Amino acid sequence: PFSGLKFKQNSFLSTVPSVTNMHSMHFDARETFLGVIRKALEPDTSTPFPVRRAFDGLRAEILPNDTIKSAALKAQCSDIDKHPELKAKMETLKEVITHHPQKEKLAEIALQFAREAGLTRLKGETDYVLSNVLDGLIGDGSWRAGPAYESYLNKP
Amino acid sequence: PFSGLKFKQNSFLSTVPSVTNMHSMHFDARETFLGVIRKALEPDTSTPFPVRRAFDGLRAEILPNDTIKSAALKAQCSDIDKHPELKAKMETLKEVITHHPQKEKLAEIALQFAREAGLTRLKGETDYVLSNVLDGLIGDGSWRAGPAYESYLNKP
Amino acid sequence: TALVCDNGSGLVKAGFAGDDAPRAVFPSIVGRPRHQGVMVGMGQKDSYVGDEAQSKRGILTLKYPIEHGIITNWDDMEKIWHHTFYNELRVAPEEHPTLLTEAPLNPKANREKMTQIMFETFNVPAMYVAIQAVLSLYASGRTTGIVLDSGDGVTHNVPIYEGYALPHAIMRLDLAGRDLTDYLMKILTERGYSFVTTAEREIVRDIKEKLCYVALDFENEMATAASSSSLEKSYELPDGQVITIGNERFRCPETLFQPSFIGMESAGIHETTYNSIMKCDIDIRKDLYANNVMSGGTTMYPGIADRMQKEITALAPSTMKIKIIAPPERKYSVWIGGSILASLSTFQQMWITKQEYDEAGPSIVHRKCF
Amino acid sequence: TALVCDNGSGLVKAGFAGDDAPRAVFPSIVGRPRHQGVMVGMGQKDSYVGDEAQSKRGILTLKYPIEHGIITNWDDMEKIWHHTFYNELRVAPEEHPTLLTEAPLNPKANREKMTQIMFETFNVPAMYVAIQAVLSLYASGRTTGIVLDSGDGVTHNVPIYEGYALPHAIMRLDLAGRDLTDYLMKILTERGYSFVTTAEREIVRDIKEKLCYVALDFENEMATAASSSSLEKSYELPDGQVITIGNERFRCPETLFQPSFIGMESAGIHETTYNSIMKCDIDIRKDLYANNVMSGGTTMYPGIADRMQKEITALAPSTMKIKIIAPPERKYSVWIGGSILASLSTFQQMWITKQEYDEAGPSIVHRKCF
Amino acid sequence: TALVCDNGSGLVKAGFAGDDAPRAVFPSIVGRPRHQGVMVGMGQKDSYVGDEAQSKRGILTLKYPIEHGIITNWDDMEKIWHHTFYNELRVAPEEHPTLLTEAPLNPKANREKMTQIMFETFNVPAMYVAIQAVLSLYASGRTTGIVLDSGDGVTHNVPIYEGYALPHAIMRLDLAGRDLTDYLMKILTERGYSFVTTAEREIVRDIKEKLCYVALDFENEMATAASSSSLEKSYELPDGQVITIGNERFRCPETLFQPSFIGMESAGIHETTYNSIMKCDIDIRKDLYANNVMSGGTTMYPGIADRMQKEITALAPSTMKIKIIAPPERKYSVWIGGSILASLSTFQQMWITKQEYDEAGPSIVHRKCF
Ligand SMILES: Nc1ncnc2c1ncn2[C@@H]1O[C@H](COP(=O)(O)OP(=O)(O)O)[C@@H](O)[C@H]1O
Ligand SMILES: Nc1ncnc2c1ncn2[C@@H]1O[C@H](COP(=O)(O)OP(=O)(O)O)[C@@H](O)[C@H]1O
Ligand SMILES: Nc1ncnc2c1ncn2[C@@H]1O[C@H](COP(=O)(O)OP(=O)(O)O)[C@@H](O)[C@H]1O
Ligand SMILES: [Mg+2]
Ligand SMILES: [Mg+2]
Ligand SMILES: [Mg+2]
Repeated sequence: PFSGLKFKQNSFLSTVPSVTNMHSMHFDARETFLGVIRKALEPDTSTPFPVRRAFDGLRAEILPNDTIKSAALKAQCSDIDKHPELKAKMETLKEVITHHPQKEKLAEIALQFAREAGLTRLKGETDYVLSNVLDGLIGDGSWRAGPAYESYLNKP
Repeated sequence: PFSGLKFKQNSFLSTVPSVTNMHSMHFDARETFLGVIRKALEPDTSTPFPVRRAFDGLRAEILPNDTIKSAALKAQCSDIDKHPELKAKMETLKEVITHHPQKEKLAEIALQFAREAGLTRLKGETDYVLSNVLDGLIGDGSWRAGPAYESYLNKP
Repeated sequence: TALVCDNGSGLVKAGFAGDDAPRAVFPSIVGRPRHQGVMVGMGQKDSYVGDEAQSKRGILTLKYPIEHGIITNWDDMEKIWHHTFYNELRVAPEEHPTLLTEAPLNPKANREKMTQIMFETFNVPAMYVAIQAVLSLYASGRTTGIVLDSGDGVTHNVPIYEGYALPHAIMRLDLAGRDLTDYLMKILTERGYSFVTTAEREIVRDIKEKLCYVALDFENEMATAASSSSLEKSYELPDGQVITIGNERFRCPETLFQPSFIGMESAGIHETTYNSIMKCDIDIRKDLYANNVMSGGTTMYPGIADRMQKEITALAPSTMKIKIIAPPERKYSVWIGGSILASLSTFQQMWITKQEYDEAGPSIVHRKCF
Repeated sequence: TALVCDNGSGLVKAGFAGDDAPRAVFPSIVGRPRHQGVMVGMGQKDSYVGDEAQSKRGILTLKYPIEHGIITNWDDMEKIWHHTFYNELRVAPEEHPTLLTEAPLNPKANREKMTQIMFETFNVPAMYVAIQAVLSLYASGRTTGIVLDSGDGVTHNVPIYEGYALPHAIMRLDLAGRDLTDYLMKILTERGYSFVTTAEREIVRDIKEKLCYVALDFENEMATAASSSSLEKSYELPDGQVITIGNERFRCPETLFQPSFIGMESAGIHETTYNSIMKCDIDIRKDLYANNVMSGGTTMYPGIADRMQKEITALAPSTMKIKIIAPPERKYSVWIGGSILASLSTFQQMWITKQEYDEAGPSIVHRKCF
Repeated sequence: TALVCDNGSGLVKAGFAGDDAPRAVFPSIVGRPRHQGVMVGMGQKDSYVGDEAQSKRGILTLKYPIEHGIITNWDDMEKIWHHTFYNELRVAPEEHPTLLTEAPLNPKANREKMTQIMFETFNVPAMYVAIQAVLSLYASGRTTGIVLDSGDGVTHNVPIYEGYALPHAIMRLDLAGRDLTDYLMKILTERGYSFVTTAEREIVRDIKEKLCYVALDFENEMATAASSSSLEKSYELPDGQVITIGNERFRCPETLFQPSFIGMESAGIHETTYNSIMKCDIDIRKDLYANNVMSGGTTMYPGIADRMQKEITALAPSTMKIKIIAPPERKYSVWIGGSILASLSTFQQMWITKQEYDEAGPSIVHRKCF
């Protein structure tokens, strides 16, 4: 679909919030994390314009930087079964993510979000868009039950 | 002595080293600075041939390219009292320098060399050739009193 | 009426065409909280823009969407434009043509994406991307002269004669106010003032704007600073601490004329201006020498105009008449020129229209804009 | 013979040029007695320095004259130097050239007063102040490479290509040991151990030096600690109590790569090293990506080299061959380089002599040393 | 044996007369360090020449002593020649006559000075200055034809018929490889690639040599590049970064046929060649049309010969047979011809001997050499 799509290396590092901020009372892990992925997926200008224009439309729909559109897409995904085109679009984006040249760093950032900001707090009941993005970064899907938290009470 | 002698303006700017390199622990301030003066004294092609050949011999002897010849001249000027011909040549060259159309800029370069590269660190004990060149650029000879320095410590 | 938005690397100058000064002048920064909050009902805003970010910078990580005149964070640049239109100008962008600016020799994708955002995200009826140096000449009112535009990100020279630009003579130098700010941070560590962290880069920018100046003769100034201590000046930080600054006052702006001290191989702004003139036709050089127009915040240092006059005079032949034009409003000259250009009747056919855009795509910007 | 390099924030390293290792290390500590004095014989001295101040730490108030590479108590620093020359090296300083060190981007008054004390209160025939990163390269034997030197007060990067440093690419973070130590004692409170200031800080430093390590994958390591007890390890306090430390023994050095753990806004040491590169010339980066030299005690954590190798392999083009050089004598690389440098016959001209100092005053050190 | 030194603007091709290829081919650059210090025994060598300067390119400021076929820095040129004789050829110049080349319509002081240096600085027994275009004809083996020599500094064509040159028909354009290199780095900024240093200019030169080609029809090629990505090629920079260029591949060489791209008013090389032929006698134009011989590196672009064939055929009358001769050894045609000329027995009387120089001085070159 997107042949020759290229990404700017390390373009997403500035978007990662401070670890201390991830513990904030009103931190929005989902939107902040999807902001990192949206920045990570910003095609490099080296990409041919036709591919750049096509992909930008895809990530605009699935990863909009506008809050009201992100909320609407989330609600529109509560019945993903009723939007076959949306399901296919997310699969196509999911395919792009899993091939990302820095998927390892993005997966590392995703796990940091999960442990610090509770990104995967809902586990299996995580939103369709967020769950599929995490699936691309972490193929096995273990993130659904992977946030092992240390306990200090009653330990040797 | 040299009537009609002309110089290509701004010809010497390319020869001035970067201030960063002037701080090199093995920077040769004298040879590098004399290279700037040699380049600045290169006769313009518009000068009549008899003057060019006459002057080129003067600066070639007093400002040679070769390090061996430059060092030999340096030693021979340590006892300049026994070399009147050099006294006349150095005096003749200094007269040309003080009338150089861009003496002001060459003075700024000389002060930069003293400020950064320690060109005049020997103060009054500077060798005859270098001292005469500086006297041509800086008529009063105040450079013999080395550059003023900040002395950060004990500041108010 | 049309909107004139001079994006700029450091400041956003926005307003309406026909006004003598921009309505809104705020930093081009977006701040994200660093710390944990931590009260209920506090810190629900994920980001702050412009003056609000500057006010709250103590608990924010400030980031400039534009670096070296190039937009590097388009999501943040969208935030800044949204702030400019809705919170600063309080206009509906769908009703007003928007005149934008950028430096010459920028990446083509920068202005291609500027057009796309304006027509799709903001749905402006029409827009136009002007070269900042050209606008400065509009503000000066001249038709001939070489403009030295130096803002926060880019310093570029554009020679113009009788309204004709010589693009092959355009010089661009990625050394501007922000680079001077970083250098001032570096040399301030020579004394005990170790900002040395991204938190206080704005405080030293304020120090630079308040105290730094260009020495007419660098060597004499260095000797005076070393000898007398009469050049020392004191600045009070927000903490109430007082820092004394001596020869760093004129060493920081000296980087403009000696791009060394920050490890740059390029020549100073004086030589870049002279080199630009010498690349032009020999017949227009005399008029360029007498019409050195200076614009941008980085040209606001006291004594820079005098220094530029001295330095160029030393490079140009003696018979030439060097004249530096430094208007008091040269900090807003680019926006003023945009306002003049946007309000010209002859300009109303130069706009890129919405109909033209969706017919041709973002590539239309290259055809209709210099 | 010449006495040789040290200005360490945490440790002194004194010795003779030409030797393969320092003859005396001892901590850079000056302790003052507290809450004692009743017995006539339970201590007559009013201050203890280095070794035998660690021994008496229980009844003393320890404090370092050097904080983040900068000496902040010259009365105590003179005591440490006096202890070094007379009680450790058993030499007379007035007959030995002495080579000292300093972190880059330090306040210049630091060097000025260092040379003033050496020539006036110690009457050394000659001295010299070197940059610790440069010496580390001498010890490694390279003339090319970027050296990441991190001791007890400062971590800094100095890229050198062919003996030529790129000063504009020097990076310095005031984040090293003594900040990991402070974080560790803070992080030990949640486990149930207090370790209040001074005497207990040294205990925490020892447990950091013995038990702490850098995890190759922090998130994976964090899960392992949570789900198992294999990473748990116990340490015996001086009074016989045993403390069990689990994930705290890799979170403490993790602050090197995530300085936001301790509230710092700067990037980690991996990004700072990569940022130091990409500020050098493009043709130099390939040789800097290799020859990534580690030095200083803070680089002695197990697995720090592999993590930095992994981290810098990311952020860099895949075709580049990242190579981290971490010799076993990292902790004394600076001293070894100083010994090599001070023993070179060609270096004997670079000494600043008493004759030059009294002619030029303390400022001479700036125009004679890097 | 005689030495043939083709000291072009960009490359020095040197060797012995009678050989089929030059023995030494290295860049005509002198590089001087621009960074600081800092290691004892690693900075004694000031200035690097040729391949050594190119290898240490990252820390040096490269400068060409020859610009537009004119030697501008004679001190550096002396270094280049000394490097050629003693370090590359390993010969004593006093034992070998030296044949060297220069472009036509050069300043006469250029020949006078190089004659002066060869006899007084190198004590060459004899020397000769030949025209590069004439030597190319020697290499091709013809005695008739209009040569088009385009190197790094200057492009010129010299029409020769039956061994007779028509000096009134010589053409000279200061538009050659270096001007193309500078244009390429200017239009590379359109894709966000910034090359500003002299070190990076060499990388842009390599990119040009590796990827640039001449489009048979420029407008069609521009349309193809705009409509598809088939013309894009990727290039790996020294530090591992990968850059991709599309229409810049053939836009840079297009400046040869459209000098207005870089602001020059001159005509393209195709039209200049036709103008040169049209200035020749009508009876010899037919022979010239069929013997256009290309030489120099700037004629090595793929498709240049076909483009010149097409362009001249559209200018010449339809009944003429336009033939472009572009031997694969184009890049060394000048040196090969010089080697042929220097080894001819009938040429041994055309040398300028040391005795001739003594009686007549440097002005002897104007009498003995074309
Ligand atoms: N009075 C002043 N003196 C010195 N520097 C100034 C002054 N005013 C502004 N500046 C500098 O100019 C820069 C902003 O200039 P500006 O023309 O707004 O650039 P831009 O158009 O890119 O925003 C800032 O980085 C600031 O440091
Ligand atoms: N094996 C180790 N593991 C972890 N940290 C160590 C180890 N050894 C020393 N350190 C740390 O390194 C610091 C000493 O480094 P050093 O190079 O001596 O600094 P300085 O040059 O300032 O004396 C101490 O603060 C200590 O905490
Ligand atoms: N294969 C190639 N393709 C395109 N340009 C080339 C090629 N080889 C060399 N050049 C260009 O030719 C110039 C060198 O040509 P040359 O004949 O050596 O000139 P000179 O005689 O002045 O050294 C260089 O500037 C280079 O950019
Ligand atoms: Mg501006
Ligand atoms: Mg250390
Ligand atoms: Mg040639």
